[PDB]
Amino acid sequence: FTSDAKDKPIGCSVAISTYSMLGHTTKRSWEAERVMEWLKTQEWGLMILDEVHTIPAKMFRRVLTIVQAHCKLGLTATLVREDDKIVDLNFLIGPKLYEANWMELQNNGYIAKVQCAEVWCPMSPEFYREYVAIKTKKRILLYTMNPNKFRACQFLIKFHERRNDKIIVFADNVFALKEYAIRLNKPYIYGPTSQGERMQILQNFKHNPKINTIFISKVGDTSFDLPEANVLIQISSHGGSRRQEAQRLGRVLRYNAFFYSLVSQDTQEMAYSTKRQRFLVDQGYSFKVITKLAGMEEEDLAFSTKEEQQQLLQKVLAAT
Amino acid sequence: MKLNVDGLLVYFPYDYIYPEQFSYMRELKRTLDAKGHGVLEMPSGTGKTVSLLALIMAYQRAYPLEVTKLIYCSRTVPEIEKVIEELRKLLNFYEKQEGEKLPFLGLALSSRKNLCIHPEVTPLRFGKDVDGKCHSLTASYVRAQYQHDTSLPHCRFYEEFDAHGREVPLPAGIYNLDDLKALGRRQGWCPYFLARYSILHANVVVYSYHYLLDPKIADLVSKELARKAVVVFDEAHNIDNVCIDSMSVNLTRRTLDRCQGNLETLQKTVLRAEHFLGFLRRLLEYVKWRLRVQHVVQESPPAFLSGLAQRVCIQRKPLRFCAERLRSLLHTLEITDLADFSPLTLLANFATLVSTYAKGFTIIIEPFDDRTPTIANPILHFSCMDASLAIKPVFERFQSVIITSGTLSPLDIYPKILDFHPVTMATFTMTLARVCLCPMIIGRGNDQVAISSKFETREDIAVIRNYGNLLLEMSAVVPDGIVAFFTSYQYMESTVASWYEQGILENIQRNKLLFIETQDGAETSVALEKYQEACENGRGAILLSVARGKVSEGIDFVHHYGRAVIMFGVPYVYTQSRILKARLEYLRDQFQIRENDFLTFDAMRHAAQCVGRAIRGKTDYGLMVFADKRFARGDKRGKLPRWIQEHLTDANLNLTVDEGVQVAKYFLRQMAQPF
Amino acid sequence: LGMMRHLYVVVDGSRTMEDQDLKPNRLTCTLKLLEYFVEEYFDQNPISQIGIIVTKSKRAEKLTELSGNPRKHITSLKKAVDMTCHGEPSLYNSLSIAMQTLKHMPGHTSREVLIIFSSLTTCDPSNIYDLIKTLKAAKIRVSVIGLSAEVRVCTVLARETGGTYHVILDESHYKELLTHHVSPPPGNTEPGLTLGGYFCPQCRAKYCELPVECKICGLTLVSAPHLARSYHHLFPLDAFQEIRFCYGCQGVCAVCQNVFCVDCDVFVHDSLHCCPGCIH
DNA sequence: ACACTGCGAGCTCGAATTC
DNA sequence: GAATTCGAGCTCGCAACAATGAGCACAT
Ligand code: SF4
Ligand SMILES: [Zn+2]
Ligand SMILES: [Zn+2]
Ligand SMILES: [Zn+2]
Repeated sequence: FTSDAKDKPIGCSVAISTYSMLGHTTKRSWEAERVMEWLKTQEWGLMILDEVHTIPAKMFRRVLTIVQAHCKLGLTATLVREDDKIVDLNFLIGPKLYEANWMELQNNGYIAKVQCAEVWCPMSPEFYREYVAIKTKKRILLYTMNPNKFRACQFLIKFHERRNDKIIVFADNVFALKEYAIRLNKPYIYGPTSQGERMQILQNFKHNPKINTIFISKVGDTSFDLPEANVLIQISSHGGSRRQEAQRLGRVLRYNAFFYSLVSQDTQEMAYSTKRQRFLVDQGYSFKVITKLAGMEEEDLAFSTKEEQQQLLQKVLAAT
Repeated sequence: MKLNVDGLLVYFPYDYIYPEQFSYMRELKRTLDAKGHGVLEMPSGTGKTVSLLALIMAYQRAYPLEVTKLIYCSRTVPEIEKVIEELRKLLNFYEKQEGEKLPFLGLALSSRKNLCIHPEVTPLRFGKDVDGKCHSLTASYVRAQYQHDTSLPHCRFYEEFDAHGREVPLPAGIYNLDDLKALGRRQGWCPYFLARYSILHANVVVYSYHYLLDPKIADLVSKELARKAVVVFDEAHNIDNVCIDSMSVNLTRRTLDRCQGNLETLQKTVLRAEHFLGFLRRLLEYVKWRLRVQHVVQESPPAFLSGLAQRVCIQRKPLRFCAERLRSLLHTLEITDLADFSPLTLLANFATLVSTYAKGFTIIIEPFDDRTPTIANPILHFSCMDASLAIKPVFERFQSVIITSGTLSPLDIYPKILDFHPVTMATFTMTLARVCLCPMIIGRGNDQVAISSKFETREDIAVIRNYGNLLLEMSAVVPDGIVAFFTSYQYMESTVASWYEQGILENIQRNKLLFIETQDGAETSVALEKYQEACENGRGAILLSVARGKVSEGIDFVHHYGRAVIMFGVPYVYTQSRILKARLEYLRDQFQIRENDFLTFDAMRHAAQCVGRAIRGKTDYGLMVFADKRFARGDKRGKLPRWIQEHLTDANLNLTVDEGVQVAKYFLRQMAQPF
Repeated sequence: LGMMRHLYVVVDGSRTMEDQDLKPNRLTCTLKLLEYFVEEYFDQNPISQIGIIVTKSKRAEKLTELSGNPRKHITSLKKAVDMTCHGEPSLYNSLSIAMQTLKHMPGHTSREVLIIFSSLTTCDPSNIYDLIKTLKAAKIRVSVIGLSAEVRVCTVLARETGGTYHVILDESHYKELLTHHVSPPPGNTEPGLTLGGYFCPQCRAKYCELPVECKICGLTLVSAPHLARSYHHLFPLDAFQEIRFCYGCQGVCAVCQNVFCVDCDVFVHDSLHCCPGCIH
């Protein structure tokens, strides 16, 4: 029931639809109107609500009054969510039945042994000159487009391309997605790309031993078909979303595999990156700290001189 | 194994059935109790044949008054013998389970050249030759002096048949064609006239299409056999092409110049009736006058019969009995062979078809030779447009008639062309323990160039290289046999001889041998026996052929022969022939079928027939690429049937050449491993 | 328990050995696990042999002759990393070279060929199906490990001669396939025990620190402790019935009637393989 | 007496944070 | 409490669609 296929949805046994289609509060199309008139009058059994942690939103909880079901199963992976509405979910669906022990599944082989490592990078002395001078949201670019964080991304990509590892660089703040992925000549699912080249960049990543990295931006924050990565160099994501860094971790466990978390130290991202490990240390995961990488200065890394570093600050500060 | 469908006790000859195969017997019982037709699509060749026979043969035991006889029209003589061997396996299972004998006989019918004992006539190669020399010994004037029983030529078996073969019938024991010759050998009877006599008292009867849908045959053999029967048209994709060619004749300059010799020999024998020879001499010089013109193509299906009464003054009331009196004239003339008058019977069959059948017909006279500006070669086609004019006896006479194949591509086209209304019109999909097929649509080339075989996109070497770069990179990752169907023969020549001038055909012969399937049957069977030898020893081969060919319909590519099947374009017919350009003008007014929705329907039933040849069995796996850009469109990949469409995902829909290899290289590695 | 074995290892050297989907060189990842395979073969099988044949450009060239030398094989696989590997392989020329020597071995052994095979095509100048009637007559046991696909010959060569055909999932499956080819399937030779450093008694020839055969007089020289580990499988010790002060550690046998504790009981059957009271 | 399928606009949400 | 940033899915207008080849079974 997803507005493109509509495999005669009137009169079936299993209907696989989405949120915001059953709760679309505008004037619906005519093909969706005759299905919703059929779906509002049949008593179901076992509604399966995938990604339960978005149900206590204002528009996604009106689905449970439109559709009449006897029992309602809810399957999720990251039950934590901000704004304190997970306790509100105890009467929309019911009591929490089973939570899997995230370390018992690792010791038995059902989940890859993840070696979390919060490698943090120092701040450049030219960038910290303007970081403490402004407060109104322009410094989010400054702790994201750090030149000393650009080296630790380029070094960790090189260090795992020589081990034949499938690299995913999750990176929000889409201006710095472009300026990271064109200075390393790597593909990027920018997010407003298409439905077409989103499907072939993702397929050139799996069944091809030449294309090795990929620069997603806020797309893989759900149960998408990201094809079994091996490392995950997460750079400068959303603020304190401990739901996010348990969904970025979901790509890795699908040491064996290990994901990083690039932090520009002595900035506001240091306080953020301990809010997001607050859920993962309650499952058993241990976040190491890599203050200095294993020989970063010896290879051919970008932004060596200060002349090429002065041009990057004039590109960042020109946005405003 | 006592298997219970909705009301019946079906005795299945196996142990494990497939979960879809129970619904095939369930949906076929839904036709027989409703006494109506049915268009069922069912993928496999065997398994479908033994589940259709397990139900209907068990249906006539519980309701022996509603159905009495099962007619099973198969394509040709190999599948005629295959169905009967699937019936002994069901009968002998019933012999073990019940321990008794039955009044149950099943036959098989074919031509006189498949049921023949007489030694002077059996090694005759052509089928029209054995019909004459039999008629030289079995005609009613040859037996006229055999009431004296002299030493004058005859058939030993035919005179021994009608003296003893009418009193006692065949008791039991399902007969092949070889069993009917063996029964005819040790008894001394004719096999052909014993099978045609006992076809009225049987329970399963397996012959070809042309005993039932051919109008000048079906009134002689299947006239008074059964009014409450069950007809099954097995492997019935090209019912439309069979009912057209059965009511379409072709006349040219070579045929009509031979009819003047037949009228010459008929003039020497009358002096040794006379109005009928002047009748035919009048008609022959009119059709020669109509082919005498060198002008534009023209069509006039009832107006031919008006101008035939102007210059010649011959009406349609004596013209309707033209082919009847010519059959009567050769009987009273006592001629030896009748294959020599085959041009004159073709003119007599043409004369009785213009007179009676003119609703959806045409006469297309083409003085313009194909592809050449001015070459003297005229031909008139009497082409039938309406494919429902040869089943109107069959859809009416019998009780329930079922049209079953494996690749009925839209199920709502076949009740639109053929004027009938089914009661089920169902489709099915085979169950699998793996993904036994990996269909992909390899679209754009390796340098993002479109790959399609249009008519303008054939000369440029940016596409011929991208076909050669595909067959090269699939011949290194596919084991033991690749079948590459091209769209035509002049495109197979102009691509293979343009791969050779580049450095592409040199690198394909390093991996696999390549065996071109040519038009003549002598080189083809040589190149096919070496192909199946090369797939069995180490090297592997490539049988590159033509989609509208002999190998595409007859030869079945079982496992490790043709692991991959490569379609080098959408196999369209010539879409500018004046016959096809006139049939589509009849399919637009009648039935309101769009002109473009029929050319793609015709192409997606020949591109899904030969691709579906790669998988026949339990453990058979097989790659099937579709190497054209136009296959990705919604009105083309939505046609090809639901058992090869439920594995064609959206990722394998515009794959490039190098990306299509790593889907294939991962698929064959996964299939190579045990269950 | 097991028998003697004369294993050959046929290694593919085609154009397709330059392929990816493995550690840097497909050829290199083959030769990496083969050096692991020669070590574990000679450890569990003391007096067996290994030949290594490499097929390349429609011809087979013998890399190492058939000898029980667990050093000469690994020092030759390190050399063959820089091989050219051009052309299409053969399978008639490689199994016949592995038949001119392996046929004349005595019949008390288990003569075997193991083909590691990456190419899909065996361009060979004769019929392969007469070898499979010949190799089945000579009681050879040909088993193939296939790469990336399943070929019809390698199924009928395996199931008629008696071996196995297997296709690789990945490198963790490729090590699992070579690990299953070290266990022997269920006469009197004359070896020479090499006491005094490493010298040969029969010809008194001094050479290197090896369990290898002697070239000067043809005798095989084994070391008796290496033969000694294969004992205790035959006539092993029967278990005890168990219902303080011990006899093993001094802090019940049905033979010597001396009690044990629990640590001692598990230790006798696991590692010591003899009863400490029974040796007295 | 012209016109199929992809593909970007608005529209309205959610998640988490500034303002 | 009212914005932002960047994502989502659902409607729905918009612009323009296409279609080239070759032969044996069956009745007196
Ligand atoms: S009459 Fe009988 S024997 Fe004679 S040609 Fe016909 S089938 Fe053969
Ligand atoms: Zn010696
Ligand atoms: Zn003891
Ligand atoms: Zn003790």
